[PDB]
Amino acid sequence: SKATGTGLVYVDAFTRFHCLWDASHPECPARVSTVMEMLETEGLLGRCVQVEARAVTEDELLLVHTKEYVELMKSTQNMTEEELKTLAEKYDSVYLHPGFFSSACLSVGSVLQLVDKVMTSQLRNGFSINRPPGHHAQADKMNGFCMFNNLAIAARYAQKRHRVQRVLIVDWDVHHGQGIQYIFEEDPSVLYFSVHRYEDGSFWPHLKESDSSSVGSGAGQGYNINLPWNKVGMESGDYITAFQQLLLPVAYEFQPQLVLVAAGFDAVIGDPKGGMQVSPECFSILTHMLKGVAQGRLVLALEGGYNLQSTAEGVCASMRSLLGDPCPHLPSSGAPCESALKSISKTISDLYPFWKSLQTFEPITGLVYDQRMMLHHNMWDSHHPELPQRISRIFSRHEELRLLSRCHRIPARLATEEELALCHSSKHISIIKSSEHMKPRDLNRLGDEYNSIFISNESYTCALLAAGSCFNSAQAILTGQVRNAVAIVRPPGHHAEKDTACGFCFFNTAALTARYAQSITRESLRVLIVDWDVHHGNGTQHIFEEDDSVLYISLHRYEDGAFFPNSEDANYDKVGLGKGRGYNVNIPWNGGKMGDPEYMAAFHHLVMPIAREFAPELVLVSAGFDAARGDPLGGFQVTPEGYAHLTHQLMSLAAGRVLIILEGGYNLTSISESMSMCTSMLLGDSPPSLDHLTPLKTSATVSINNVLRAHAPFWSSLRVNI
Ligand SMILES: CCCCN(Cc1ccc(C(=O)NO)cc1)C(=O)Nc1ccccc1
Ligand SMILES: CCCCN(Cc1ccc(C(=O)NO)cc1)C(=O)Nc1ccccc1
Ligand SMILES: [Cl-]
Ligand SMILES: [K+]
Ligand SMILES: [K+]
Ligand SMILES: [K+]
Ligand SMILES: [K+]
Ligand SMILES: [Zn+2]
Ligand SMILES: [Zn+2]
Repeated sequence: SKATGTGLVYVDAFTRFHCLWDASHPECPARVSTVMEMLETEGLLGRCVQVEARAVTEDELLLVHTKEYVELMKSTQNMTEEELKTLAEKYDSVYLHPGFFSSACLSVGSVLQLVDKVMTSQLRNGFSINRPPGHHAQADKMNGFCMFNNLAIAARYAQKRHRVQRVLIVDWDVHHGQGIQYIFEEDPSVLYFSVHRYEDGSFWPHLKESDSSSVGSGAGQGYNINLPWNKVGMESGDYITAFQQLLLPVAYEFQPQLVLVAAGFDAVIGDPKGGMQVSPECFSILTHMLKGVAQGRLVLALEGGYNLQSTAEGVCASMRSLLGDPCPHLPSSGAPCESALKSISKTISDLYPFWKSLQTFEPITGLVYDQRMMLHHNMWDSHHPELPQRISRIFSRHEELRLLSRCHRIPARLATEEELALCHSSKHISIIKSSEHMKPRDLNRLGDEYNSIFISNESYTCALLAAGSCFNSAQAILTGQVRNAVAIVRPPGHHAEKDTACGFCFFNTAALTARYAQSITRESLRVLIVDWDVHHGNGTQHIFEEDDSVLYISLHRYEDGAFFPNSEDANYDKVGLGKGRGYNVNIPWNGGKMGDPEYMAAFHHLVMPIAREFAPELVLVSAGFDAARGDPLGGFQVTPEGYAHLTHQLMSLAAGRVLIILEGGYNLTSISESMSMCTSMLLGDSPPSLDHLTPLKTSATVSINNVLRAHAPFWSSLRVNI
């Protein structure tokens, strides 16, 4: 959706209650004022839209809590310290203050205010900097510093006031939000996900129902997901793997209309309560991942987090993601630990019968375009699909959708022969160069020496412009002129080999760009090449086959070698050679038409876990749009919204340094709409609606499992297969 702005709720009332009988109490006013001070210091506060708090009404509290409980809580405001202590002692880990009720009402109300702004598209997203927390509060009792269940009320409120059918509650606070679990235990309309320290019940709240076996009951069976950690010192790699392999597949199947986050920061490094080692930066990635599930409709509310600085950094990292700032560099490993893999696998097995998605297992944007690249043409067949108008139609669509004016225009330039020699033989360079002065008879003769190649006197210059345009784009990204970019270029490149032209490709644009990126930074710069063109990029695979500095990932229609380029080199068992073993990932599709379900599943279980463990410094996309719905050559059904979601996933890698390079794509409308959607994502627009992602075709399930088996010894994040 086209909503903009990040809401922030903060009122002085959030500091007007504290523990009267213990000055060392961790749940203190400084928690929220430290967060507010850092947001201001980091320049984040001034970038947010200030949203006023409001007091929750009795009717809204009654959506979750009993009348008797609400009346008892109301009466605490007139109590003495002695009366407050006597009542607090009746609950587990709770204090009371005469200002507690008033602040708790404004704490619930602040979330309802953000829910209103987000559900009416006044804002895209928001964060409530509230205290007291809420996720432990139950229908009739206080618990773990909570009086009212903020998010449980907000979810039921969203359903009643804004006609939301499905709400997803994600709880990344180090403790299990048993309050939320109990309230929605039998409710299929509210999916509750909690990741928490458990240690076989030895960690507070010491509940057997905090285990992965508690999947909900009655109509709500399968709608309660617990991810218990049974070892301390969990890191960002563990949280990110859990979101990739478990939460995202389920969330996409659930299709919520709203995402609510119980945003606790007690899992962050330095928290005295948590015992975990999660970097604050991890929360930027987690927040980014949640933007894709409800078309950006995302509300975060502060839960726990007791190290003042750690909590403030966690809030700042999440806020940066909500505002659309590029994802940060992750300071730790992209690989999960064995204990985390064990917990993720157990949760997957416990929720497996309820979710088809789990049943698979056995910033500035640059734009480059030059109309001169239209000069390359087929003089013998004017209807040949690799049309000059492919690039002009894509460019026109960017102008119609007003994307062009939002981009920084990067000039096209010719690649030099020295730059072509980064990937190609001097013999191949000279043969293509010679075509510039050839008569039509000689151009026909030369084209026939290759597999699927047409040449004109303008072909060599167009191929130099396609390569040079991508080098200028990679240079703009790596020198900080832009964060990411799109290259509307032709002829394509991924079929071109070191010593030969092939399948409409003269020079390997993506391969040359990866080597060029390395020549302007360092030889070992980690480059990820994601090739989503419907055909296997045979040339790219071969160029980097023995290389561990360039990870090549291709998704392609294979059909047991019956589809172009018709070689067994495209099969899943081709994992690379020598030090490059594990750095060549082929995802071959067999048995007809694939679409968004299969592509999203391949990204959740293969592309994203491998890419995150590789930790690229630059992401290149060999973006052919010939797997698109309507393509005359591909026969596939990837929709423009499908491509937008794939682009969105890749943006959390390489601190957002993503270059989208045009490859194939032959339906002019399909490629114009698909590539425009990718640019829209790079620009930071909310991911669009994307329904019906299950069931997958049976043969796609076979393909994904074949890949997992081939790459599991190389990549730990794949060992989620028990
Ligand atoms: C012996 C119990 C171990 C865990 N807890 C309880 C607890 C409950 C909730 C949260 C929380 O993060 N709530 O949002 C943190 C700790 C505590 O240690 N709580 C505590 C209570 C009073 C003073 C200092 C600490
Ligand atoms: C017997 C060959 C079968 C595959 N090919 C060739 C081909 C090569 C490369 C690509 C491609 O997407 N290159 O970027 C697509 C098709 C074709 O079908 N090519 C074709 C040529 C003219 C008109 C219509 C289609
Ligand atoms: Cl020819
Ligand atoms: K939790
Ligand atoms: K539920
Ligand atoms: K491909
Ligand atoms: K490689
Ligand atoms: Zn907590
Ligand atoms: Zn192709």
